Amino acid sequence: EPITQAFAQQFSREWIDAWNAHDLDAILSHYADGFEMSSPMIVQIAGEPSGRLRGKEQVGAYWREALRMIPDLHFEWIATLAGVDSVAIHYRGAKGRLALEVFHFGPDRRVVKALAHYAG
Amino acid sequence: PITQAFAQQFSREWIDAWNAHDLDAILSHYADGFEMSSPMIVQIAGPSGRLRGKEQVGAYWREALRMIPDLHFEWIATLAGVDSVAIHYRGAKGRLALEVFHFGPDRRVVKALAHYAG
Repeated sequence: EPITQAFAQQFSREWIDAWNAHDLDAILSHYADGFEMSSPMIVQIAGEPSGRLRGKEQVGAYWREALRMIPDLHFEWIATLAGVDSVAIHYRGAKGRLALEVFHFGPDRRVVKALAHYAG
Repeated sequence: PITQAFAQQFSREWIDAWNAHDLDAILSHYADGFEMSSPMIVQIAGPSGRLRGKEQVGAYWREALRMIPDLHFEWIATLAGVDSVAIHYRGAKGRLALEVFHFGPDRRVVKALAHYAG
């Protein structure tokens, strides 16, 4: 059974809402221990040429600071598309960038790997 | 990392190749031995949803073009990640789609993952 649309939509609505609520515990609840995070923002900010960070402590530290610095952070959900073991959430970012985040899920239905993409 | 200039040009190329119904051109963007996943493959081929290589994957896309001879992809957006590009488009029958492309050292696709709206 590939990722169901039931799941993809409900995941998307909770993930968007968790970010919009600036509720880091809620956000992190969707992720597996040791999840991998890839983002152009990691290259730039974290100073990691690979653009990768791993785990809730390490990735959470950045997100915690994002919420602190961007106190009225808000994402607009545009679309969700389902793949085999992944969901892609297309949304408009906190500063108007267009975003497309791919989430790969593990056995427990939590995100084991996420990759961010942007334009604009 | 991938640049925005690269991503947008790649996307123009990929959408155009599909809209020209040009299997050779489509495949020219991919590395030999590339991997591709799609929830369509799960259904047809039967869990990973994966095919590999230009022989195997080309067969499938050859069949797609034969089944939908007036296939047209309406481009919606292209986004850049660290080693990947995401192309969002309206595909066959107006279904929204997304293809994620991971690139190798010669700027060709080594891994691609299809996603569809429902």
